[PDB]
Amino acid sequence: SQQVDKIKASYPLFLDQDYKDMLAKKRDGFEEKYPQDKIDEVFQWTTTKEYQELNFQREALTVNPAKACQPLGAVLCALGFEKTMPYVHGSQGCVAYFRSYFNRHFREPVSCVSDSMTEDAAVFGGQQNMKDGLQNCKATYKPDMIAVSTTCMAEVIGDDLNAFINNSKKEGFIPDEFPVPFAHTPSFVGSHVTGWDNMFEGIARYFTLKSMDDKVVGSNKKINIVPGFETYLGNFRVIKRMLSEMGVGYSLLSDPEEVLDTPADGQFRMYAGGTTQEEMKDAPNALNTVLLQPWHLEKTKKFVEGTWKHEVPKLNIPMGLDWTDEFLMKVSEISGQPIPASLTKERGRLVDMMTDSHTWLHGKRFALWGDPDFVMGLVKFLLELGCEPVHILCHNGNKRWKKAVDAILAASPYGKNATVYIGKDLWHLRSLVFTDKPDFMIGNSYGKFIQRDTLHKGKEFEVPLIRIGFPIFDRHHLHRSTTLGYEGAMQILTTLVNSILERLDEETRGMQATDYNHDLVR
Amino acid sequence: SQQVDKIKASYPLFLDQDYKDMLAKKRDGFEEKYPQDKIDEVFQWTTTKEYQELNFQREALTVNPAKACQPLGAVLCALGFEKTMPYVHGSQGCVAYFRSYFNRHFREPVSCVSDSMTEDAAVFGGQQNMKDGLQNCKATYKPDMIAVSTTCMAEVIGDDLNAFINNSKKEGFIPDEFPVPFAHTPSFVGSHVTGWDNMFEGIARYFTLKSMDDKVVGSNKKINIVPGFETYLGNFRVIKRMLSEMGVGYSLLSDPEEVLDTPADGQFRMYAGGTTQEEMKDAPNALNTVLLQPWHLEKTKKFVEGTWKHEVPKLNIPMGLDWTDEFLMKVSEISGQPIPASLTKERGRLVDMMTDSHTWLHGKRFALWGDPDFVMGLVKFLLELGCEPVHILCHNGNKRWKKAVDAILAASPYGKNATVYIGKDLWHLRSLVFTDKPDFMIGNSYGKFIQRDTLHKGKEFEVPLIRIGFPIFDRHHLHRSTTLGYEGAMQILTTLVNSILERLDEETRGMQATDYNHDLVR
Amino acid sequence: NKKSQPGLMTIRGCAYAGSKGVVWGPIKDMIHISHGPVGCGQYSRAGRRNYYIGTTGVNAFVTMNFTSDFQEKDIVFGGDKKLAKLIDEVETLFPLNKGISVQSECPIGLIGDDIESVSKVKGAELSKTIVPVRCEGFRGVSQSLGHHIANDAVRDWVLGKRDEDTTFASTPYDVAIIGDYNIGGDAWSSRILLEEMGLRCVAQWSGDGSISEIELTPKVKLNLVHCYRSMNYISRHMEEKYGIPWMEYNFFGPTKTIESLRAIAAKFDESIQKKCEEVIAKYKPEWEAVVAKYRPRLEGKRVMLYIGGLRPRHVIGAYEDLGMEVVGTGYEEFEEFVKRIKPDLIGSGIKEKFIFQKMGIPFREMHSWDYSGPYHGFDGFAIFARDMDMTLNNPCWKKLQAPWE
Amino acid sequence: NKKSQPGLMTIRGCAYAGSKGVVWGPIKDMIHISHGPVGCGQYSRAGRRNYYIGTTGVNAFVTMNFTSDFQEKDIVFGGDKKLAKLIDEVETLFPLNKGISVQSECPIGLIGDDIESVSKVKGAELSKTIVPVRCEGFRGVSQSLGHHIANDAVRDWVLGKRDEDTTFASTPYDVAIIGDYNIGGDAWSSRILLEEMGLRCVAQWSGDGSISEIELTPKVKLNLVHCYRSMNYISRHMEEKYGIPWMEYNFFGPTKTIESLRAIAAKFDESIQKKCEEVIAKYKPEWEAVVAKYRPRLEGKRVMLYIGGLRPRHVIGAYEDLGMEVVGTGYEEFEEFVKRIKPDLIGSGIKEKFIFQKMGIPFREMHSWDYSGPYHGFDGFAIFARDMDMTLNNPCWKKLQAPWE
Ligand code: CLF
Ligand code: CLF
Ligand SMILES: [Ca+2]
Ligand SMILES: [Ca+2]
Repeated sequence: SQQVDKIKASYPLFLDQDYKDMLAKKRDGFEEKYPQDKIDEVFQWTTTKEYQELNFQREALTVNPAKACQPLGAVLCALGFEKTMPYVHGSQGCVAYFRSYFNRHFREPVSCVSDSMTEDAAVFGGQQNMKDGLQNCKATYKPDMIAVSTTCMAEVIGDDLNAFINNSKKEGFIPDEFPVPFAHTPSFVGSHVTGWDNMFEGIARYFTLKSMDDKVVGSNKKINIVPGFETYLGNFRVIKRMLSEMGVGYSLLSDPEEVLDTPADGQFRMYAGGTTQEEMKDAPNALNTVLLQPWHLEKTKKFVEGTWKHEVPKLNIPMGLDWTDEFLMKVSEISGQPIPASLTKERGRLVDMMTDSHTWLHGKRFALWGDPDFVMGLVKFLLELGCEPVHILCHNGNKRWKKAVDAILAASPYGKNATVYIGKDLWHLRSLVFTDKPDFMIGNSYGKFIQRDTLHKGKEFEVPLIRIGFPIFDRHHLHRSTTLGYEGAMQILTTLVNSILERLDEETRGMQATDYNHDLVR
Repeated sequence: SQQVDKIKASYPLFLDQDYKDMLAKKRDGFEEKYPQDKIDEVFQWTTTKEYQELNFQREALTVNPAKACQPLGAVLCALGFEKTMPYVHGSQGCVAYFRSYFNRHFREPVSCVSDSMTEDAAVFGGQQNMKDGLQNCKATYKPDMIAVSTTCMAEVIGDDLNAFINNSKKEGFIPDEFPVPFAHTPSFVGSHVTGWDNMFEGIARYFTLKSMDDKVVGSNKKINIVPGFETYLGNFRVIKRMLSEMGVGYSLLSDPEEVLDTPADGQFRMYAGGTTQEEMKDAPNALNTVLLQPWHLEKTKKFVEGTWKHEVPKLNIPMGLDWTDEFLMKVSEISGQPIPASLTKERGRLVDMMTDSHTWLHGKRFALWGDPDFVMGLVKFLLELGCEPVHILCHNGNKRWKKAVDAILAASPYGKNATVYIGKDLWHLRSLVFTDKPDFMIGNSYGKFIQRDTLHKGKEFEVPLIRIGFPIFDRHHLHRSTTLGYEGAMQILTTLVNSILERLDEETRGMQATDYNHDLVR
Repeated sequence: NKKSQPGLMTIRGCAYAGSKGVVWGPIKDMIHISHGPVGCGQYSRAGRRNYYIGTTGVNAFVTMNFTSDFQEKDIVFGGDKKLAKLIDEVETLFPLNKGISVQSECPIGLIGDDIESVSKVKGAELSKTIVPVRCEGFRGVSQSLGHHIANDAVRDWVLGKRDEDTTFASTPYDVAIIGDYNIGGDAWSSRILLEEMGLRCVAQWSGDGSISEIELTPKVKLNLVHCYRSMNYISRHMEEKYGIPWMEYNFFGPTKTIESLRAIAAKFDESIQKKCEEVIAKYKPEWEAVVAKYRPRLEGKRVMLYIGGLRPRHVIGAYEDLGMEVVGTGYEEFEEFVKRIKPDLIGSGIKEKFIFQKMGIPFREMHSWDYSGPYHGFDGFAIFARDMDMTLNNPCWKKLQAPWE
Repeated sequence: NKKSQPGLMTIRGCAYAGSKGVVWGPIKDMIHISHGPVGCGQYSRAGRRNYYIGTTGVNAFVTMNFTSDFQEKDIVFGGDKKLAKLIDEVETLFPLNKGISVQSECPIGLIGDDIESVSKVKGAELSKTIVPVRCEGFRGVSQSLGHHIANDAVRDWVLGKRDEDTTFASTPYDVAIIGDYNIGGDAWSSRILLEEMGLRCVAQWSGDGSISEIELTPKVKLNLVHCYRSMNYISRHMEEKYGIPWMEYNFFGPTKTIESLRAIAAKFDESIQKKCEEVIAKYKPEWEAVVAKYRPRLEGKRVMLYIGGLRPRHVIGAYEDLGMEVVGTGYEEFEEFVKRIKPDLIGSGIKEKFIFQKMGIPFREMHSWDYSGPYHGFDGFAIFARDMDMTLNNPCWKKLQAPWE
């Protein structure tokens, strides 16, 4: 039933006694459900040491992974170039999901096409679809470039993207000079970040490979910036803002900030900003090239060093105090531009905030997960603040990456109790937060389920989640945040301190019970 | 007792059985406490209609006010000018409190002196203290200007600030040309915003009054900006950033952004940035003057219009979409500079966010309080979002201001259930949130006590608090936020939506109870 | 036929999305395994809002994502030995599950693995129901084929599990709700009415579905079908092998709800028809107050659906009760079409609300799908009515143009 | 004498801060009225952390701010009729209060109003204890005078309320903790020890204070004084009118706690001295583990306190137990002084941590004051030890200099 004056949605609607009884009948009479005592029994069992040991001995089963598939990364890279149309060679299903997955995180339209290869292409290859597909997409959406990648179906039957694309220019389905760079993005290899890697490299070669004799290291006097898989619009902005503040000329290779944040005024803009073709062709003439997220820009590294002859610096992602220092000092050394007074003041305001908040951050235990660079950067930062990383997890990580993180933990007295895990999923993580309880979790929306699980065990076992990473579906506009540089370090520090504080407030709100510690001033 | 491995602070320390029993003894045997049943009885009574009617019939008693005293405002204004030292003529106690109140909100050192008038000055006036005081402060802190205000003690015995200050230059305690502007800041009149008003005006006269024949409206081709009592550093920055984006020359009269956010590098800087004396002397040569917060810049208005001959535009504080539109259009009309493409895009991104979040914001009932301009600006905004302001309260408000707000509520179909109250305190507000429950509260830290009160009544009656305003003591770094313009509208919208969302998450976290609505995507 | 050509944008799903996403995924006490690479399952993880009641990770597993997460090795050597191994891990880590289904992702069909045998052999071994589904994404040109494949799997491995069992105590009023995905709670919001009317809903599957309920479906007297497009297949079959009739039902708005409630009762005696009247009487004032409140603020507004012609062949439901003008897509662009027709909101078709939003047009359809709900039943009408008003009348749509051009 | 001259910075408080802020404010079941303009009470509202147990706004009112909020009219015509009126409003809106005190703000003394008469007359009328306090802020040159004035008020209007009452059932172990503000819970953390030792704390006032407990203070055998500076006055007086002795006690660190516990027991028989030993035995390992954990990370660190000379006349307490070097301020600047001495943290004196922070120097003293606590008792030592380590060793202090000069 409903009172028009105060209407109720599913929550709390279905809590009305009439729904409760109707559901008690459904269950008791037809679901043949296990006794509630058995359910609690098994639940209690899934929070123990014995279950953890068993849980970690999995070899075939993955439960609640923390990574997407390669082509997802490709699309995001492609989307960062001027008027280009991410094109994916393979099943339509994948694209439906890629766009839907970005729409939810960015809450914006995502351009991306498929050449819908069906059952027939499963035996005669997908040559034809590539032909018609390139033609109709070039006509319908009138792009200036089409970056091609592949779904896992195309990778299994093994279609040659190079030939297919040439046979298309051959029979004249699309102009000859029309840019059609490609990359094989095997979904059963690596993860979405590798995808961005293969896609970016595939685009760099197409515009640079055959024309390297006219290039000179230093010609345009700029510095190439390669972002990597970035889902925080504030990061593209913050880095451009600091380089521009030092007077350093630059070329951000792949900049989706514009299409992923188009204004709302009645007009739908399919294309917006991005890296122009010219900037790409002229990329070799740069002083050097910096890779914001090295751990997943390796293939790109090899090509930038063995073809453009750039002494790519060994820099960690510019997150936190120290790594932003290094990134800044190395950019000053490569362009000759000194660090302006403003950036020195900004560094000081971050240090100011760190000292204003250190008494609440010190000794707080955190569990975290996400992508390789993001995770280590966040680990470095948590350590600078005196916090205790405890469970560091990176599903799409490797053994070299893990040693790098283990070292960073040894270089500090705050990494004693930490442990890095790779190739582990969120079900593994779920056990850890039960057996060795942290104070908070830092990760994406998928961690909300681990919080609900821990809370079911009891209020004192609940592990609150601080949303940082990708993707974030249950909160709006957090994708405009910034995690890089001093600006992003300040934003992360603020989120952490105020989370500690809100949680404290919550536990001390009970009247004449725990409120004796409900201080006005904190 | 304590385990060194996991030490406990007051919370949860005092929850241990040993402390609980020790406290049960203290109470039962010596406090002669009222029976718990009586206490619950009275509490239940303070949440009813009958108690509200009685509560609103108060004439002599003020409980939990939402306003500070005049000199508090003066100091904040004074602090915004280059190398000047806020000086307060009166008791030392007040200054101890002024500095402490700003330290807590800004978490920064606050410069401010007193001439500690004791019992003897209570009968022979405070003439002498003014003499020695001005000399030692001019010597010890070597300022370039000393803005004087008064505590209520000095106002009661009635000391003449003008004479006292002249007799000081007379006997030669301080140079003759040394700037010593003043203002009477009666604590028993108005509130802290009026204080800022009297102080700013008193400084404008000192540098302008006697030298108006050399001025010409248009000479420097700039636009004077008068902020008003602003406690969000992001507001001084956002406005300077937009004017500079339109190519409009300006002079922000009173800019404490610099001293209230000094870098941390081992050196304590007492003075930083601020409005130079030159900018003040040349203020009359401006095209016009805009008052960011009119409702409390009336005295300043009279002087700017009857001495500088500026046709001060009638603009509301630039908060929300529309009022930022008007502020922007009027600034374009006064300087001739058109609105740049960037500002039009930023306006579009705000509209984008509004449409991305409107389904969660629509129909949400809010109770709010704070200063006059801030409140109406926030009311205007809540309405643009489709929200229902319900209890609008402004302790330091007036009848004209209330009609202005009542009109704004009539100009929208969302102000039907709203009611504006003036001269009412937070104890009054407490009743309202019980008898006519809103979904959330928007106000300062002092509202945390109303939330604890409502929660004691039951989880379903709890009214969560969204911290926006001044002061904010129980959260760190929120003073760097921005509430003005498109930037601040975006930040406010984000805080509101994610609060609705976090609260929803919290209510739907119960396993096999309410979690059927614990959606990943929202 | 649908000439949906390559190189064009479309939020059209695959056979996997239709099989794992709508037909099997909702079944709460079963563990569904995305067999193949990590992507498909992650993107679909808790994507649709099929509400259910349970203890996730212990006895219900809807919002979880179990996957075989295929590496290069598995593609080359086949994932058969892997499938057998993970099924054993599921059995020890999730003992309280009542069955496992294997949703095939694209690679499974191509590298020619045989999940059927693993199902039969492991199923026999563990005495469990393991359902292999050949819903490889490239099959067919839409989710539609997935639905058909997902239905046959239900038929061949679950539906007839108790064809030789008679311990079931039936009544003359046993009914089964098939094809309701309980989006936002639509099925619960419907099931309430049908039982206040004297009927006994023995089977409600997919949404808040139970494996057990699927097996009892054949023991009913009538089959109520919400979404025919995806469950008609299994509906026609249950009528031949069991002689159980079936009918459509729609509780979108008070008109359709009363209509369909009347029609359902008719298939039964007169006492149900009388109860059906007591039910309609009981909710009469409730929806009238709803129309009294919102009709004024929604009257004259034109909602465009994806139907042929300029107006529906009949009553859509709730839109009409609120005095709204329902238009069609004509008899054949589509982007400019809408700009020239300038509706007040798009009610369905050619998905992706974000494109339309940029164009200043609301996009909230027949089902919850994303945020509110339920939208069906009498209680659902009020919810639908409120949301319609907030979307249509929200001031955000009237700010697209900056006041300085 | 203190030549604290005008025109200089100092976070020195007034008589009001000392009377309302430390002596009366903590009393939980009383309603304290800031008589005067709105400022003083707002700035002091829940400023100090005197922990207590109660139901705020119903039977406890510590964190609330009741004020007469003086307008121009009141200053000119006197706030006497107003005082009488608000006292009546308090009685109906807060029926469960056990008394009212009137803390005078600067204006009250100047415009010559007489709150004493209102107190006597309203007090007689409502049969309540109304305490007028002439703590106008301009009086004296510090909080000190406020303390003295606040103590006399306690003496003259509360302390002797039951001098002719004998229904009180005393024991030979009745003790009273006077002057403990229960900051962060210091008094509870102390009261626990004193009772595990056989004593019965009948009166604990100011912190978590009760009006009732104040009136029983004279019925005790010994008076334990934590803060002599603010409560010595009333201590000396209770010894003459009642012959009750008093002593100081300090539970800052294990050394002082054991010391003071021994000394307290000595004032009593031998059974208490034995219990005192069972208590010290019980906590021995607990503080040893604390010293075992932190002494290594705090050893050699120099904390500077505001004492004459280069080293304290004796043991400060906890700092020494943790192997820290306590220095003094010499025999007489102060800003440069610290730069040239470069301590590791300022332990006390010349308040305002924010100035020192800018100078790269920690500022966390003997009492909680701002965030943690308790810091007294055995349980308090661990808390103090942990905070010391986090502040001293936090990496933020080692980042003041940018790596590029
Ligand atoms: S069409 Fe359908 S969604 Fe596409 S894959 Fe095929 S079953 Fe699945 Fe999966 S992993 Fe990624 S998203 Fe694809 S490229 Fe392969
Ligand atoms: S010294 Fe002490 S704190 Fe100063 S006033 Fe006097 S009792 Fe109070 Fe109060 S209202 Fe404001 S803060 Fe003052 S100027 Fe008057
Ligand atoms: Ca958007
Ligand atoms: Ca600071």
